[PDB]
Amino acid sequence: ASRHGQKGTIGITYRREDMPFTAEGIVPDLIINPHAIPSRMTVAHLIECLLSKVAALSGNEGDASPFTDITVEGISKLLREHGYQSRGFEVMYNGHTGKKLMAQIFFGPTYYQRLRHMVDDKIHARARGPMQVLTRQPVEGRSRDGGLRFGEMERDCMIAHGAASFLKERLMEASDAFRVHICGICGLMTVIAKLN
Amino acid sequence: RGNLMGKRVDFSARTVISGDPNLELDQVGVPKSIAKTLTYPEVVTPYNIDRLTQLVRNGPNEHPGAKYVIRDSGDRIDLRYSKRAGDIQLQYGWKVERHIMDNDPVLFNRQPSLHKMSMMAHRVKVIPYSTFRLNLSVTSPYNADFDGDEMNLHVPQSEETRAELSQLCAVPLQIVSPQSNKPCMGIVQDTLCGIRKLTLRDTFIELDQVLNMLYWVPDWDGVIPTPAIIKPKPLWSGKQILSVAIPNGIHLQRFDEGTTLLSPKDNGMLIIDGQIIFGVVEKKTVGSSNGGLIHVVTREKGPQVCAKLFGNIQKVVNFWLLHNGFSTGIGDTIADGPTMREITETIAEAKKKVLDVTKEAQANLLTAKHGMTLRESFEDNVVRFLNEARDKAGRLAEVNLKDLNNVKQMVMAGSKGSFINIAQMSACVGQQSVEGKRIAFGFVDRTLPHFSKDDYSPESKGFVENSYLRGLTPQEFFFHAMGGREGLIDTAVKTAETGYIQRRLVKALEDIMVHYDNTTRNSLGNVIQFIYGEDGMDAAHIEKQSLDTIGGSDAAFEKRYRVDLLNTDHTLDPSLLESGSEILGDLKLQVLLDEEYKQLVKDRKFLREVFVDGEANWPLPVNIRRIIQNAQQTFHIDHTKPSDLTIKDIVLGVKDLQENLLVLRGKNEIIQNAQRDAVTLFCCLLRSRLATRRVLQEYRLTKQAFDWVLSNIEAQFLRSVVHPGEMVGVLAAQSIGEPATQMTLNTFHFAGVASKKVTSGVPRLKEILNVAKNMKTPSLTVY
Amino acid sequence: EEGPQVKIREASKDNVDFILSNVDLAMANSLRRVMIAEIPTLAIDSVEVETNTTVLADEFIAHRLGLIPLQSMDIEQLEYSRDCFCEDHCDKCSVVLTLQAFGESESTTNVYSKDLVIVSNLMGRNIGHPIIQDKEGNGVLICKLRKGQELKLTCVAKKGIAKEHAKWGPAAAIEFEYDPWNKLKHTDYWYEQDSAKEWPQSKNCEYEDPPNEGDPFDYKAQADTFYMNVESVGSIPVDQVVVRGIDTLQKKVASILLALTQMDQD
Amino acid sequence: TLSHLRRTNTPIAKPRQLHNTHWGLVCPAETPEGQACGLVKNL
Amino acid sequence: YDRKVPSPTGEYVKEPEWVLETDGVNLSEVMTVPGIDPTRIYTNSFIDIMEVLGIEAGRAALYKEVYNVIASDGSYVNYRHMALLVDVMTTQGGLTSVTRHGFNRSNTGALMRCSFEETVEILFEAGASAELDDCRGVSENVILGQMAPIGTGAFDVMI
Amino acid sequence: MNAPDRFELFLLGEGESKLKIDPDTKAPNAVVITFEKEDHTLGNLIRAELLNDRKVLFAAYKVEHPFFARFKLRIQTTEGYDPKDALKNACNSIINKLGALKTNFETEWNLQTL
Amino acid sequence: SNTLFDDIFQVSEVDPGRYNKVCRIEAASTTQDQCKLTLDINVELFPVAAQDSLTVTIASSLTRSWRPPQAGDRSLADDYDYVMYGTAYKFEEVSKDLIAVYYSFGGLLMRLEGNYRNLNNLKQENAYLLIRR
Amino acid sequence: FDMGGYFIINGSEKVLIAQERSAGNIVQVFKKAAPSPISHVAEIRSALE
Amino acid sequence: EKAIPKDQRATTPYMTKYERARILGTRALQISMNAPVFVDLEGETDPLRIAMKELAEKKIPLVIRRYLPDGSFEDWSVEELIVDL
Amino acid sequence: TTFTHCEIHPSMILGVAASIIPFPDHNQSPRNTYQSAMGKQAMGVFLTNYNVRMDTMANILYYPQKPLGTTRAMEYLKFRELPAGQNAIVAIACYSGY
Amino acid sequence: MIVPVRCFSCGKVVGDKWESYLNLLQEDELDEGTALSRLGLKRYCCRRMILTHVDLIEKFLRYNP
DNA sequence: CGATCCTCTCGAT
RNA sequence: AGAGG
Ligand SMILES: Nc1ncnc2c1ncn2[C@@H]1O[C@H](COP(=O)(O)OP(=O)(O)OP(=O)(O)O)[C@@H](O)[C@H]1O
Ligand SMILES: [Mg+2]
Ligand SMILES: [Mg+2]
Ligand SMILES: [Zn+2]
Ligand SMILES: [Zn+2]
Ligand SMILES: [Zn+2]
Repeated sequence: ASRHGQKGTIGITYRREDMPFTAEGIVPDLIINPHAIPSRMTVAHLIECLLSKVAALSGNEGDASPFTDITVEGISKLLREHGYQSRGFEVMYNGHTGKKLMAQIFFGPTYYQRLRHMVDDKIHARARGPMQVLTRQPVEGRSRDGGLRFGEMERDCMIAHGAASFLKERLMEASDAFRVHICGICGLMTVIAKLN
Repeated sequence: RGNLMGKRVDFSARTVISGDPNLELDQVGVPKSIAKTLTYPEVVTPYNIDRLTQLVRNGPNEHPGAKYVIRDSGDRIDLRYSKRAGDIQLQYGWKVERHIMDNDPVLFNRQPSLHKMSMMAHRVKVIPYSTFRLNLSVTSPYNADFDGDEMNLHVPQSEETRAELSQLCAVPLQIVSPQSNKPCMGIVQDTLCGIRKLTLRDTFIELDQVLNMLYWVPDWDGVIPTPAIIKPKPLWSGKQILSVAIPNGIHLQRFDEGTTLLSPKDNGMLIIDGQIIFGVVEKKTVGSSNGGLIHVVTREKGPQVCAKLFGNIQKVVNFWLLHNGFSTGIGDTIADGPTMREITETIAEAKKKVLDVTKEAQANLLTAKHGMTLRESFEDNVVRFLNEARDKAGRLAEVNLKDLNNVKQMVMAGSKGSFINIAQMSACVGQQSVEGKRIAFGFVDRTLPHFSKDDYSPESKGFVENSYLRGLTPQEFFFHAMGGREGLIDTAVKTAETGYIQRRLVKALEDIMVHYDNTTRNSLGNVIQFIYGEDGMDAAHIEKQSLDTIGGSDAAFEKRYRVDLLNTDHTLDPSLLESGSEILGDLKLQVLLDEEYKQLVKDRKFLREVFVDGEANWPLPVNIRRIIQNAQQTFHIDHTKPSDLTIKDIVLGVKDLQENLLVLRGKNEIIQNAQRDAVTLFCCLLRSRLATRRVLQEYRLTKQAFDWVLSNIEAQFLRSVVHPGEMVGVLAAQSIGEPATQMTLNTFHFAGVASKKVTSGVPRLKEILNVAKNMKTPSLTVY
Repeated sequence: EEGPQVKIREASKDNVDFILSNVDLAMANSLRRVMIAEIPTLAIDSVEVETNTTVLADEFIAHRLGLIPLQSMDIEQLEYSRDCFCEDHCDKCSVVLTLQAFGESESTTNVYSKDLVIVSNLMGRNIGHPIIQDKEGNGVLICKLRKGQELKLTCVAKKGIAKEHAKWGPAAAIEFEYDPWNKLKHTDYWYEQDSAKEWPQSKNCEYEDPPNEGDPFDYKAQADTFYMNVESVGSIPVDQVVVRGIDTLQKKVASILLALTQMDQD
Repeated sequence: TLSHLRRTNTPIAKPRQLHNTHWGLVCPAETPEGQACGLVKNL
Repeated sequence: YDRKVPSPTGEYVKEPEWVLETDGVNLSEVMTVPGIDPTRIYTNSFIDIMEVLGIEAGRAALYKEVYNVIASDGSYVNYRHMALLVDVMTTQGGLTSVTRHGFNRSNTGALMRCSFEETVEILFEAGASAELDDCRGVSENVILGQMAPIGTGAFDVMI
Repeated sequence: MNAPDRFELFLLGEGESKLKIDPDTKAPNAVVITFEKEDHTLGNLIRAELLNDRKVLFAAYKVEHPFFARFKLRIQTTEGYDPKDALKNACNSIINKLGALKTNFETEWNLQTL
Repeated sequence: SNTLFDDIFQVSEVDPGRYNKVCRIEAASTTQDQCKLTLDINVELFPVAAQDSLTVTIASSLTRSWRPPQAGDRSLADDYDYVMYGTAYKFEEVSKDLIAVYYSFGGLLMRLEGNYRNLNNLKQENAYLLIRR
Repeated sequence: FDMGGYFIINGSEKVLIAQERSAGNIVQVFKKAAPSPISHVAEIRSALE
Repeated sequence: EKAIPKDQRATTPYMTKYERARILGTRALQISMNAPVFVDLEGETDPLRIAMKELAEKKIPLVIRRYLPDGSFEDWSVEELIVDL
Repeated sequence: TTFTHCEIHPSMILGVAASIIPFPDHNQSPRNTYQSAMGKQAMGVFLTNYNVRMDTMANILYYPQKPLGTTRAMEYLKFRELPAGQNAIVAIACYSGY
Repeated sequence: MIVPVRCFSCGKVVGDKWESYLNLLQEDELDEGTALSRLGLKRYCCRRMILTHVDLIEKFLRYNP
């Protein structure tokens, strides 16, 4: 995540060559999508980037303080002084093909954070395992090797589909299921059995 | 509640989800480790014996391999430890718990499961890396973001459990939603953005590219279409190569605004056979739109056929855009110097207008209407002038934005972003509101201690003059923050509310299902409805169609439907009918032309009495327009030649077609009458559409083509009917529930306003569902 | 000489600036990819840690060691251990370096790439001597130690391509530009009021003829003449980055030519 | 850490809303989303 | 309030009319007021319409009101869904609430009414009045771990 | 954890050949060469060279999924021209093009002093 | 066949309108007092100035996959400057015998109006457009 | 860089969370609405520090 | 009993989503359990795909007992039932 | 004009977490609140003695960088002394659509 | 936490320029930007690498065992 | 007498 | 409790 409430998991990794590049031979370490800026209104993210770009070239810190008199204009002024197109943009080439991109890319430094919770600490899978003591159902938690809760919400979801058998199976064959002995007279579970 | 209604289950999966431009819509990327953990009991048949023997040999740690061989007499031979795992000579009847391999059916989900589409059968595609991979166009029904979402997976264990998944819950099956009778999935993000960029008239692609693009479409005839340009460079239009992803027999037509048959602005839509003629492809065409390319392909060509289309469109568009590229910078926020001066003066004049009304109020001259205070009327005026200000300044921004403005580019495609975003980011944030009213006096007679007492000015009561580009002042900041908090709070309120409303609705309608008599009955077998929806039609099979006998002047109505063969001017001439002259003054055929006209006028009234306001467009099964347009193209309709139908053909044809549009089957009184009613509305449409004059002068149909239109209408209608066993109760409960819960949780964005709803809203719907004796706004509207 | 033409403007020990005339984009680009990835180099690919009383983790140290650039001159006469017959590694497929350092001084003791020592018999090959471009003679700073600390370890440097781990890159950045005047109209420059005044014009504008304002667009023109600058990390000299670049690309084409001939029998 | 050390909890008329009076005393941003929203404050 | 009403020429046209919006209810007494159209008079108190005009009108105002939450928000839900709920609430003679009060006290199952609320109190009243569970409802079969008569198990397969 | 070995990018597996030449099912005189353990460094280069052959009707390549080092090249040639040849010729042409370049760069390098 | 129409038109208006490579051109025939024209032109490969004399031809000749031209000895029905391939989409009959045509040259649009364009266009999803000088 | 302010209880670091309450001895008047016999109420929460 | 006669059957002559799904289900269950195939499998190996072919050929010997709310039932042959869908 | 006091600096209305955000004054109200909850889940040097503590879970960034863009408040919160992220070079682009 | 060898983005060896960088600032009394440039650190990815580096090792070393 | 879903962590008696 | 979407 960037410093502006911009959460995102890595979708893919590309090695230097496949990545798009500047005619300086600069390449990104990261690629965020344009479709996460207009609705988010993280305008500061853009200013942050631009400012950090200036900062890296100038070799000075960025005054990202809030009630500053620092403007996009004043920054952009300096970035052009530093020989780059003032509004963050840069001409880039497609790494696969080598051809110039029809679009110029807003590219530069942006402080990004490595957050806790990683795929591998999250992945779980179960197919028969630790069954609960009283309830006789799969246990809770990935650590315990538990079964995932198929809530009422999910039962409802299946009733809507008209998936009668799957629902009975998902609640018997998988998870629970048991075989009791009932009286033809009183109709209760008080039937003693010598199964041999 | 938790051990019987809900349970924890085996054969379950779940992990972080990621997007896949190279996956099929109906597919799910299953990480190899997961594939290796989840099993499926496969009985040993001679059809499989060799594939299974090989799997057993591969073992638990090689992928296409299993764990456990269950023979007859219980006995679980465990492949990971067994001293015999090496050999194993399988016998028929024995089961093999093999790993979940490619193309298996699985039930994939995302919580909250407040929607039939939050649960969908997917085709497995075992993959490397640890995320569950999915096609971007399945994002919406699940309500997924790739910011960390988790998504669960469930494995069917029986052949009949697998059939249920693949024949009922399949992703392609679930394309057309029965909630909004419109389709739930469409082209989103990059693909939506790029499709627009590619469909530009200005967009021209060379051979090298063309060829790559063409090979990229997996169906592809293997035929290079002729370039639009054969002048000093063989150049292809964007529209052209994308039309390769569009299958033949696909007919689509629009007309947006300035759309003529020449659309100089390149708007609307025209797709004949399976090629775009004009109009830029964007959200209206390729989105979740009711009259979109998707609703059309799914209905006309099939669901599997349409699901395949998503893929193709993405494969070309994505590639083209991988090569075009698309960014967004701070640059796309900086609007003109001369434009800023206009925005600035727009705010200035609103601010002075406000000072004036205030000075007028302070002179005890401002006199409120009735029903409200001088103070009450004062605020809403000031509130109005200030919103009007932001909106005007916002449009000033929007208009000044170039065609190259990446934000304008996005809203233009409808890929992401709205007007308000432009407005806020670049021109003016706006007035902040808490509990409806603008920032109140937290401090004594002031909103902050940087202000004097009794200051009702825009800035003091939370009006943010500045844009996110310009920045906000501490006061503006704190006020924005105050209003911002409102959103976060009401999510944490309304979501716990809406969600309860959901379970209640769901429990209250669980057992309502269509029976084997079109009757909607519960567990007790009590009649709730005598026909589902009052028409015994399946919601998925319905779409908004215009009723032409309801609207227009009696003059225009006459011009359109009336045919007097006994009048030389007002009869149909022999240019549009073989029998034309042979029919002037028929008397016997004028008796049929007259009987037709009276039913057409009987409806005109009837419809004006049901749809009192005169609303033409109503959701009805069988899109007649498409059927007509289809026949025209299918039979390559020679608009210059007359025709081969008689008044007797068209009149008794439409007349008999209606006798055969079955919903109920009984030969008795009530049942035949129930059936007669069930169809009333559709028949108006049918008659309004298939009246004599309209068939000949307008559609210019042939006998061959007409006969087919009738058979197509009859068949389509029959398909459009509700299936007994449809769990309409749970369905309705979720169809009302899902929107509620998502009108919040969203919840937000932004801070201005977006209420009514939260506010109107979930408390009202709560009043209604609870049957609140003591309502909050009891109103009486007298006419 | 017949086809593609090279014109070196600038050249140094670790940087070459040139022009690539009479070539297709695909070739220019494919060369740039093969220069980034596909060229083999020598890099530490196994650290065996005897002692580590430094503030740094074992793996954290191992990681840096891998990145340390070392002589890849006679790298074509060292085998990929994968295809060497030895059980594990040997002298024909690997280079064995050693590191022993002990903070003995009261001041902070610095460990440099200069402090690694070859123990493998090189058989007179210019290979695995930690490349030192630093003025003062010390290499890369690997670690630091207090008066107490000790770090005793062994390194096996092996043959490999960047395409497997970035450490194997004889790489560094490659500048790449074609048509500094957008005569090709191969990109649509974003602007507010003026494309020309807003975008800063290239160093390579001097080498080409500026458009012609009121002249027709060259529709038939094909992108040719590529302005390039190849930077060496140090393992292989600059000339060799591009010479081996050309070579290995030429090689994989030849394997694909030879591949066809094998399917040709049966 | 520093942030944890400067936390506030308000157990149970409009307690969640950012009041005017919070100016300069409480952080207007810092607050958890849902449940403890506007009850858990940071100085 | 503007009105879509037909011209003498035949076409529908905007003809603005005077309407009175009231704060408070007394439908009964207001409609008997002269100079008003008592055929058109409306209230958001659908409970009062149910009382003054009868169940069928009550049903209408209830839909009018359900629809109005949904649409006076942005969204569109197909008539039939909202229509089903309104019918369920109605089809009994009066207004049956979507709460433990209304639908949960209804003549339904037993094991199915304890799936919602007051779980033990529903189960005790069952053991007191000696209730017979039909085992028809969805919720019943869910507890029983049997295939319910839903879509797939609605019919019966034979040889 | 569920990631593949980085050598799977350039090392051929169990059995697995570099080129798999399969006849095109659709249009005539066309074929689909699946290049195993390869990227855009080879795909694009062979493709662009094939497009210079004024007897090759169609020539395009795609990399169906990024996880895998493998590409599909489609070739359609004129009647009486085997596409296998069109490729062979293309491959050969590239080696020669590169030959000159090596020789040229080499020449120029020697004339340069630093 | 062969040809299907021929005339010399003189440009009235020239409009880019939010486009760069494309221009919608409005013209009339030098011969027929009624004959109108409307056309989207790739003003980048063939620029059109205000009031230009240009020979407009609509053929149907010189189904089956497109082969790269490769000049060789294969001569197409042109010694023209601008060539396009379209599809018939409507044939709007106006006053008297005033017939207007409708063609899409891959989204680039045509609208030729007149009188004598009878057994000359016959709804054919074919037709090529040719411009001279 | 540590700042303290926490406790170490059975080897674990403990933050004592600042608890919010309404100040006492404060005289506040409330309007009691519609289903109520009393229109307004004047309250005081008297404490002894 | 109750049993509605073959004459007078007001239920859809068209197979429902659910009937198709349960039919294909049950048949795949039998094929998977080494039961006989009544259709010339065109090199087919999947029990559902085989059931699919059997359905198209209408060589599935199963009968849908359609229950009505009164308790009565209408029985229909998988082969007599129209399979549009 | 009738002033009795002046603010020491408005930047001070914020607390520790929000004091970390660059240009919060150019951000949509909630986005600011989000980053506040977020920055508390970010890795890097939590204390110098990390190598010396026996604690359940400890995540430390290999080479943490100080931000190129800083608030003045940060100075007091010792951010550039004990950082949370790295100054990645980031392109905003529609690339492989991954 | 010691000057990384090689710049993440481009790969130019940066693990040798550190002490050198500190002399330029301390002894040579130069400014950051000019000093960065003086070390041949042209690109911004190479610039940030050294500029934003916080060398905590010095602090860790300080601990007595 | 009810007050959304699922998930994951640590570790008090 | 604390946290995630
Ligand atoms: N308390 C909750 N209960 C149920 N579902 C929740 C809850 N909080 C979040 N969600 C679900 O997950 C999503 C969480 O919001 P999320 O961060 O993914 O998306 P967003 O509104 O688009 O904002 P962002 O801009 O950060 O992506 C919701 O939109 C909702 O489906
Ligand atoms: Mg998201
Ligand atoms: Mg999310
Ligand atoms: Zn008994
Ligand atoms: Zn060896
Ligand atoms: Zn670098």
